[PDB]
Amino acid sequence: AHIEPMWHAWISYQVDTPPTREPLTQIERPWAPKEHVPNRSFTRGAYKPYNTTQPKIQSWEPKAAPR
Amino acid sequence: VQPTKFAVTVRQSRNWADAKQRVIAAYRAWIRAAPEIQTMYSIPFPVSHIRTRIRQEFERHRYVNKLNVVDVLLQQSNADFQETMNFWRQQSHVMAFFKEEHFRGEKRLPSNFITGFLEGRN
Amino acid sequence: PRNAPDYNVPIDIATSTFTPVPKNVQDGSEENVVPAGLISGAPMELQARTVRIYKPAKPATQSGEKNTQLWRMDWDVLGKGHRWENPLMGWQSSADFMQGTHLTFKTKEDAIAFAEKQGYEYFVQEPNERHFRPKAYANNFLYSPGKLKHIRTK
Amino acid sequence: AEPQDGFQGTRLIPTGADFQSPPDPFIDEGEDSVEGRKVRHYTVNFGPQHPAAHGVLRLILELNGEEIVRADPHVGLLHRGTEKLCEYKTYMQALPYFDRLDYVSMMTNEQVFSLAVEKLLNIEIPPRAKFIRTMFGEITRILNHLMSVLSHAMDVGALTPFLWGFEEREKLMEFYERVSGARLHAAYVRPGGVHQDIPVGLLDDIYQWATQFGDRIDETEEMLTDNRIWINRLKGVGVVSAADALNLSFTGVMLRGSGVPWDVRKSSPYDAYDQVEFDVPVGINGDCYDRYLCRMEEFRQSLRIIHQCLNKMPAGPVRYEDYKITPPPRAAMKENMEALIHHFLLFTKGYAVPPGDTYTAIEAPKGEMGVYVVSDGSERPYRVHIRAPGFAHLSGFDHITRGHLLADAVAVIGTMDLVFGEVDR
Amino acid sequence: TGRPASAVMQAPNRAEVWSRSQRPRSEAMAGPRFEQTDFDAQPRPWAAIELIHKQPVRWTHDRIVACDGGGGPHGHPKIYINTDKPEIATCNYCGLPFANEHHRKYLESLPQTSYPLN
Amino acid sequence: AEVELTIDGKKVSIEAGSALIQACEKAGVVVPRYCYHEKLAIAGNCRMCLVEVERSPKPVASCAWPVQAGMVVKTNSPLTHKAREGVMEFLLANHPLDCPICDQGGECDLQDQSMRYGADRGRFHEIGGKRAVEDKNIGPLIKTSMNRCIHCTRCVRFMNDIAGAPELGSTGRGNDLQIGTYLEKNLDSELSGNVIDLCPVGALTSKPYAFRARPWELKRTESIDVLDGLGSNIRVDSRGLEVMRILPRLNDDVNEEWINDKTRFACDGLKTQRLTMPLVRRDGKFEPATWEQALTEIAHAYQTLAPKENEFKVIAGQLVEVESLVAMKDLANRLGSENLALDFPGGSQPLAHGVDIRSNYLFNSKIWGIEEADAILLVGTNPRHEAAVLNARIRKQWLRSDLEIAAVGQPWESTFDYEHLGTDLAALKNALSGPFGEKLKKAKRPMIIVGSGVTEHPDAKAFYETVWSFVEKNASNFLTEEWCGYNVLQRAASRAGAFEVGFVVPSPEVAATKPKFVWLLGADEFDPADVPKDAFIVYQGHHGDRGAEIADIVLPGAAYTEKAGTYVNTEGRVQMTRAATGLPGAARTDWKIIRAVSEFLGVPLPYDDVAQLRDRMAEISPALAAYDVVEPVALRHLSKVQLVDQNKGAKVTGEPLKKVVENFYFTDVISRSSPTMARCSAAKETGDPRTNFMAPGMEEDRPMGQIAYGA
Ligand code: SF4
Ligand code: SF4
Ligand code: FES
Ligand SMILES: [Zn+2]
Repeated sequence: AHIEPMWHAWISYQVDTPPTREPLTQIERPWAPKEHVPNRSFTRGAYKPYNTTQPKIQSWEPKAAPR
Repeated sequence: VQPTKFAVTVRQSRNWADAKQRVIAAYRAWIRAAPEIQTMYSIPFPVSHIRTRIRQEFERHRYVNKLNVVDVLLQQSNADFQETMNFWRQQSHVMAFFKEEHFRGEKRLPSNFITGFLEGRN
Repeated sequence: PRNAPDYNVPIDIATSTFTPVPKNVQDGSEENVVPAGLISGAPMELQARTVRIYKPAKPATQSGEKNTQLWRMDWDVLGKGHRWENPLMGWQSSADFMQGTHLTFKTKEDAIAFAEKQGYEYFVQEPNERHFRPKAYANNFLYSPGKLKHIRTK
Repeated sequence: AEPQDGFQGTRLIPTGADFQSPPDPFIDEGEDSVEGRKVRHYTVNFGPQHPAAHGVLRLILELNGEEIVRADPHVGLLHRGTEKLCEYKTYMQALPYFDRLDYVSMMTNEQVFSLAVEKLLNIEIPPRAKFIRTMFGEITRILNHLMSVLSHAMDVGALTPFLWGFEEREKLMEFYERVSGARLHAAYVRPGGVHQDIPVGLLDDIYQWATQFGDRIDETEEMLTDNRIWINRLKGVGVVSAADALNLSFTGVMLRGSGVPWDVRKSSPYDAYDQVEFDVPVGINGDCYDRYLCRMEEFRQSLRIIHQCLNKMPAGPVRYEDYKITPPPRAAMKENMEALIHHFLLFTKGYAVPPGDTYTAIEAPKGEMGVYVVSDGSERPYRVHIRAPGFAHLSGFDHITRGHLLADAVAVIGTMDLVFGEVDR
Repeated sequence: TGRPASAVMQAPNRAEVWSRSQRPRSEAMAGPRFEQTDFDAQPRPWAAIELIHKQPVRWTHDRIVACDGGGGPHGHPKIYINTDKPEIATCNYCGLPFANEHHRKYLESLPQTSYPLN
Repeated sequence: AEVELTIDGKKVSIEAGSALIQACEKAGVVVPRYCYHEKLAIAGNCRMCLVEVERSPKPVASCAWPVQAGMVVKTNSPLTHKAREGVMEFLLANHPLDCPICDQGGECDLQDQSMRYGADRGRFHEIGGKRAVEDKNIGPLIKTSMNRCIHCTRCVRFMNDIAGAPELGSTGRGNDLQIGTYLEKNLDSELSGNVIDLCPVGALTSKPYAFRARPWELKRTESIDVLDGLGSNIRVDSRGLEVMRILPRLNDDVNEEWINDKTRFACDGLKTQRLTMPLVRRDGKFEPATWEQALTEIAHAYQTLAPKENEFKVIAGQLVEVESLVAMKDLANRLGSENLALDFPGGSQPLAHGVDIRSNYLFNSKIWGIEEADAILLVGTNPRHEAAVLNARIRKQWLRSDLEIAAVGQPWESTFDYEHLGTDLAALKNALSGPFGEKLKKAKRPMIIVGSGVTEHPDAKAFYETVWSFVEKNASNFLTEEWCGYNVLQRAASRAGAFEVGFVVPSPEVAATKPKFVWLLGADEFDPADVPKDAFIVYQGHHGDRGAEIADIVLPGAAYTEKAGTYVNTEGRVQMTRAATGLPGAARTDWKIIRAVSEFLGVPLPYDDVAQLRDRMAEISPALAAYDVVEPVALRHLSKVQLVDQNKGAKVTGEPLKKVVENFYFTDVISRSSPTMARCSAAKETGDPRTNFMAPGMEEDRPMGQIAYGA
């Protein structure tokens, strides 16, 4: 998993043009990860899933009316 | 018999007299096998406790007054008997038949209205 | 005892904390009715729960009537155990093994016959039918002897 | 007046026993004495934990010393409820379920379901799709026989041919990955044709592999066909007569080994098999050795068909040209209103299949594979039943093995092409 | 369960949620499962809502403008956008801003726009 | 005079003057359509329904063609095949490629009839491109995507003819003809959200629903609306835990394919202010408790106070089902109490109409009776705000007949022209003795409709005596075999059900007793005088609102989408809801809370299952066992003992009739917690027509957008 993405295609014979000559590697994406992302399993960087949405139901916030 | 150890050819009962003999024959084989069933699956219950379960299973269907339905129940009993006396069932299968060995208990339904209501539909 | 719940019914291995207490379990002695629910292998729970028998209404969003032709048998959702939020992913867990099951019938006597045979409690909802009224294009242009009362726009 | 007529049990229904005719006796050919002593048999469980020939197989055998008395295969260790799941899927969504039945023969498995759905759809697929499916059919037959024959050889001790031939499997799995994007579960053959067209350099790459495959077959035959250990392990083992093979529901090589000339590709031609030339190997002794020789010759006829498909490959579309059944090309879907609607509906609702039912059979690598589909007019099938040749074959294990040596059971388990995804479904 | 900025910021380029049912990262990545974990190693893609609004307005004189994402077959289905209202028109697929030249003076007058205008 | 004709070789008979498309539906022949709707005027503009008619050269619009004595119709000929394919091609030439982003997708008649009746591929590839059209702001409820519009005219015809709101129209000409309000304005109809359903395309979609779900992912539960007194038949679409939208289903007896806006859009209130666990107030602050802990404190506080007769008081709210009222009536009687009150002014007092005869309080001519009404008098009711789908039924009969309407009470802006005779009881007597009494006397099918706010009027005893004395004097007009002319209109779903089981305070003696224990059964509109400050208050309900905040113990109950409950509408039709979702949190079924408290109070109710309670209901009133029918009242004439004889001597104040709905959007607990109803209330006040007014989206003065809905 240490192999850079576009090189991964090259070494697996999915493409013939190496990334050194690959124009799609030249598109500037400021959101693209800057440092390489290896597999992080078996470390403390392992991906932790979570719910990305809010609860479907909201309970009443109790407001005891004064006497 | 011929196909495998406890194989019983599927036949209809000729009349209610015929059916009753099979039902008593089926019960007799079941409660007779209860000692073997205990030691064969290492059941943690006495043969008395196992034999009571046999009678209750036969008592759920005591009120059946339809001959075709009896033939269905008889065929099920033979199939269960064969797969028990042959060591085809595993201890998990036979143990699951005893309703006491579920971690939520055997009284898995509320006793009355108010216990089920206080816990939340049982 | 006149719709009393039988708190002493024998349980089976599929009886859970979400199973309702039944009123009437089949014993194989009912008059004239095949007791399929006794021999089907289905849990006791299905003789404790109520199914709805109805003709699905035409959706208000479309004019096609294809899905109103047949009779539907559906299980009512219980108070507890139909859905809850899984804490890990936020997925929707269920304890109702009948939640995604429905049956289709050509006639309601068929649906009732199947429900009586299995021992389901059932409720029959008859379909609302349209009240016929003739329609005419020329009624858009009727002569008004009096105040117009409404101005039509094609 | 059933079933209330059975409430009090009148008019028992006639059984096969009530129609047993006594044989014609004229022409019918068929004290503490130690001869009355009984012999106790020991019942041995084989599998699935203790190693067996292959797969999830619990084989329960009653033995008399070294001889088999009763053979009782227990299956369902891979029963996954495929037939029920198909009723909650569209026809598109049920197609990948067929890759996973005989899971070394994926494209012919999906071929049989496509042909059955095409029959109820009442559509004729384009000629190029017919030739691609026939071509991949014989590529998949070679993949299966490479797995079947060689792993059967490896079970009786012959390690080396399995290694040689699985490099051939690697080469043909590349063709599966080039067309789809999978080594095994291609989901490539669909009702209407095939998913996408073949890449523009595939035919020549198949051709290059074809020029060297004959030598691979020959070198396999160098180690087995004349080898006296191989012959002594297979000759006279697992014999079934031509008459009993038909009555046991045996199809394919299990039937042709007993001398019956029968191939579904010949008797009921499908795709492009009527446009290709090939011979049908048929045995005469109905034993494991004859069935091995039929399968080795099937290697050569498959290669012979593939070469014809390479030269007869026509131009044109690979998917039936009605966007109400097959998805439109992605460029059409992003370009015109009609195509986008048809794309939306096919991937959410699915196409509706006219009501009715059909039994459709093909000559799968393991024999007659059939599927029985009932359509209710909707987009989900009402009923999908799969006829697996391995199911019928394993049901005959007791008939072919009773009275024979325990040391021949591995030979006939391998002579049946047995994958338990087929058997249990 | 999170002190570092990767555990609080909804995205590297946006602190706040961008939908009402979006769970804030501070609550989502909280609880026992996030105790002994590297938070910079967690997947945190950039917020797409912040990036699309850096795109300048594509000015046009024509009333109707086609948008298919710019990849030809690699984009989205071709749709046609009306620029007659005095506002920035946005493609409902790719979010690209479009405006007619008739509305340039009023759009330049506006204190703040949804898109840079230049 | 049903003529006889041939369609596809099979004979069908239908009334003369019926449209050909109506005969095809009767014959079972499917004919594609876009402009035609059974409830709207025929248009004939889409061209989808063209069929072959013998002796007719041009293919003919089956929606506009009248049926004749002997016509032969071919709907599956090559000519019909060619017409449908060509018309579908023109409909799709300018249609935007938006089905991935369109909310109609999966429930679209353009997609379904393109698949069924059109070609598989399109032939429009013009370099000049498609028509594109600017979007329109028509209020906060309806998101518009006008490129999708196919010009069927259904929304204009509905808004104009049906809803009485002539603000939607079409401007321009040719390919540039555009539906909208020519100037951006809020569409002022409480029936506006019906255009969303009527729209075959996703050009007019629900703003609160936007993008949230696909149609195939929704469980569809047929149920009944409880935010009104009509019991409109509805379809509740839900995705597991969440209800996502309310749709109307057809019931020509009650709601006729329509629902009002609060019925539609208040379903977002079902998930925000919900009671999910018992609360015990302590040291002036609410605190969570178990169900054992809460019922114990009810039992203890009951003993400590030891209430005498009628010191136990129950007030029932607007959304309470009959199971809860019967079980609570059984409980209160076993505590010695007959103090059963309702949530409105004078609900704690005996009612001007009795409950001894069912016809005293019911809408006697049925909702269907409006279809034949000749003359209508409306006393003390704004029908647009109390029964809007019934209000549109009056407009429909008014448009197609010589029906005369008059009203006594507060004037309202009406969708039909009416004669305002006055505002007080004096005006009612003058009217019945005046020219409109003559109209009522000389009319087949007369109707007098009394509002539920008259029942809350101090002169209520004189109103029902005045009205019914007219009914008796002019009987054989008002009181015939085929007709009942006297009608009471209930704006709330629970009132007629409470009347049916006698859930009312019988005598002023019970009304005089000052209660020590008060049970608020989902009551939140109670008068702040029927609840004494020094009484132990128990609130049972599903929503934290006025009632819950002043209570000592809060018990979480169930909303109408979470229970099978029995409801009786204004006409006496007994209907049952179906649960779409389960109970949230630790809530319980409302009748089971009452049954559980009875064991703790030492008076266990006999019934444990809901079937036993439903047997008890038949003993109180056997019509409660007959669902989806209206049992006729046999002794109608006996509605004089309680409406005249007991009401003969009553003090008269002359105070004006009142407006019982100050704001349509805020009527019950569910709509007061609805973020969508808040937007409707805000937009009506400030006149804002923008779609994103308090919702997500870009706005000129809001360039960064906003995530909030309802704020
Ligand atoms: S209206 Fe119908 S056809 Fe048009 S975009 Fe929406 S779903 Fe597709
Ligand atoms: S907006 Fe919808 S309902 Fe109105 S005319 Fe266009 S398609 Fe018909
Ligand atoms: S339905 Fe007849 S023309 Fe539109
Ligand atoms: Zn775009």
